[PDB]
Amino acid sequence: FNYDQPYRGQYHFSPQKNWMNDPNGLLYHNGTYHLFFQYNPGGIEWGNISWGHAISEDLTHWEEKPVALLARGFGSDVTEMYFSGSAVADVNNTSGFGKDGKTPLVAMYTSYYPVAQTLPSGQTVQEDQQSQSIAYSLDDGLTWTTYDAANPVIPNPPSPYEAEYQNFRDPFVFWHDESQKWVVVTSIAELHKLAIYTSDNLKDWKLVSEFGPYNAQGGVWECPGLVKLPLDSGNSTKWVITSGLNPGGPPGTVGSGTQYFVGEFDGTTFTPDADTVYPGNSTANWMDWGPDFYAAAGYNGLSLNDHVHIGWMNNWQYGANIPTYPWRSAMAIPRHMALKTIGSKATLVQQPQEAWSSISNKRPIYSRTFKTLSEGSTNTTTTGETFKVDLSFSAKSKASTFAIALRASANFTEQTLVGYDFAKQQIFLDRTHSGDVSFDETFASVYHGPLTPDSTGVVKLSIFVDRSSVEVFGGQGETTLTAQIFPSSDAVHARLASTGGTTEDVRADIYKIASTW
Ligand SMILES: *[C@@H]1O[C@H](CO)[C@@H](O[C@@H]2O[C@H](CO)[C@@H](O[C@@H]3O[C@H](CO[C@H]4O[C@H](CO)[C@@H](O)[C@H](O[C@H]5O[C@H](CO)[C@@H](O)[C@H](O)[C@@H]5O)[C@@H]4O)[C@@H](O)[C@H](O)[C@@H]3O)[C@H](O)[C@H]2NC(C)=O)[C@H](O)[C@H]1NC(C)=O
Ligand SMILES: *[C@@H]1O[C@H](CO)[C@@H](O[C@@H]2O[C@H](CO)[C@@H](O)[C@H](O)[C@H]2NC(C)=O)[C@H](O)[C@H]1NC(C)=O
Ligand SMILES: *[C@@H]1O[C@H](CO)[C@@H](O)[C@H](O)[C@H]1NC(C)=O
Ligand SMILES: *[C@@H]1O[C@H](CO)[C@@H](O)[C@H](O)[C@H]1NC(C)=O
Ligand SMILES: *[C@@H]1O[C@H](CO)[C@@H](O)[C@H](O)[C@H]1NC(C)=O
Repeated sequence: FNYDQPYRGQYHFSPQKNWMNDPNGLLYHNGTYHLFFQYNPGGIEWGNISWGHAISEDLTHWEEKPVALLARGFGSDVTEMYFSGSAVADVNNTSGFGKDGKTPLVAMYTSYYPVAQTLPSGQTVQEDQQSQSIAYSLDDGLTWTTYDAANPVIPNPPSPYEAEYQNFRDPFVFWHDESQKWVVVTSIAELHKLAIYTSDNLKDWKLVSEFGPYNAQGGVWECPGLVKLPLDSGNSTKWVITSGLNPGGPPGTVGSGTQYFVGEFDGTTFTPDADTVYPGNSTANWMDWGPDFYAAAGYNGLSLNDHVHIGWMNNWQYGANIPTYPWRSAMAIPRHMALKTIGSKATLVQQPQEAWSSISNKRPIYSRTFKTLSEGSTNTTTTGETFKVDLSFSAKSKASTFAIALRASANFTEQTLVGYDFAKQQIFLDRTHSGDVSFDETFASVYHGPLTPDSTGVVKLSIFVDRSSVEVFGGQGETTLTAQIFPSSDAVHARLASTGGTTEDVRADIYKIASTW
């Protein structure tokens, strides 16, 4: 397939054609990273929701595969859609789906039923019901069989939330080694609370606890996850819940976004640390301070120091309207997950997880150092559309702001600015003049996230630009900002900008990135 379209991320996953949303079924198994995703096999907007499927060996070079779970009744009246969920390798055959020595992969997902019906299990479902169901694969995730005999395995929200039958979704299931049980986290979306169940067999589930609401509550809760992450460089660990909400994303944004909670998990209950939850319903721990990072899900099948989340690089506010063709939506750079103690508190730090040496050389295409970068702009350099920029500079700078102008037209009237506000100690990403901003009133905006300098007073930014995206990793990765952009074909220039004064101890390096397709 030819992936050379305007706006087509060359190192971000997108389907060849049609609509994609949430990542699903993230599983590393037998040297393969599976990427399933909410997918419309019949169109460029949301609908006919199925699990699409791609694979890679390195989170970088994706190969799209046949649809894994195809909306039941696709091509006519749809009777069941395959909403979001997760996947595991049932290596001990606890589910009994194994056959001829081959052990099964098992997906757990929300069945969405557009019509009232009686299912092959004998269960009866209401119009627009959401329930949790399972499927299995005996060919390493290539084809799938739905558990028609018993689905759904969790028909109803727990008492007293039976009225929430239409909003009960996004099961994240995993093996909990310590309690020797399967654990699943689901979202009672409208009530901003998660319900946790355990099982010995992936089929029979027992309600064990509920979590929330805490912190951000300005939208429905979706895509819960729970994982144990290393803290700093010793032996200590913490458990982390990631969950999205739509709308009510990070400050300065309108629409969806991803928050997190740091705490402990005993196999049944997640206890948030006292300092991870804040009075009220607004203040939160943001996984990403930008507008385009949602439905972030974690990989099953990875060890303590190797955890990876994948997020959807779009926003529900305007996601239907981005000017992409023949596909719509991409996933963000996969995110390595860990904790570091920053300012006396356990803080999520992400690292851009792709096989960068396979597509990007360590010889920079552009390299400069300035003991004192003059006020104003440097001369133009050409970057093309796909590149990484590393910047470092002194927090002691005299300037108001230091920034790079990215994906800019020759005269820089079109450009995306990524920079640092010295007084406020904030990264900013200004996409107000980034290109096509015509499709939503809230798109042409400036975004901000907190970033303190390191111990030596050095501020570091690592910036990834692809055909329709900028991702900023600040510091050690404690602050990320993810934003789509839609620049014109000539928008391949860059320069540095020191506003209000000079910038001290500047290092800028730009590295070309090649296509993964
Ligand atoms: C969910 O997916 C379905 C696909 O299964 C999407 O529906 C399709 O939408 C596209 C537009 O993107 C339509 O494409 C048009 O097709 C025109 C010709 O249509 C006739 O010929 C088709 C091939 O034989 C045939 O399938 C189609 O039948 C459909 O419409 C009939 C009404 O006339 C109806 O009686 C049938 O039941 C059936 O629904 C027609 O006879 C062509 O002239 C256009 O150029 C254009 O390509 C498809 O026809 C749609 N396919 C179907 C099966 O309906 C749907 O949009 C998706 N939903 C969402 C929300 O995205
Ligand atoms: C599959 O079965 C194996 C063996 O019964 C389980 O591995 C055990 O895990 C416990 C706790 O982590 C260890 O103390 C044991 O040493 C392990 N057993 C052996 C012999 O290796 C495993 O937890 C089961 N589940 C999955 C999904 O792998
Ligand atoms: C958040 O709190 C405000 C009061 O500060 C209240 O008006 C609003 O209803 C709350 N939001 C939710 C979802 O409870
Ligand atoms: C930028 O560099 C070009 C090519 O080296 C040069 O012609 C120009 O004078 C430089 N500065 C200006 C004025 O933009
Ligand atoms: C900048 O260049 C573009 C053409 O690429 C043009 O449309 C625009 O008017 C120019 N802006 C100014 C103020 O020169």
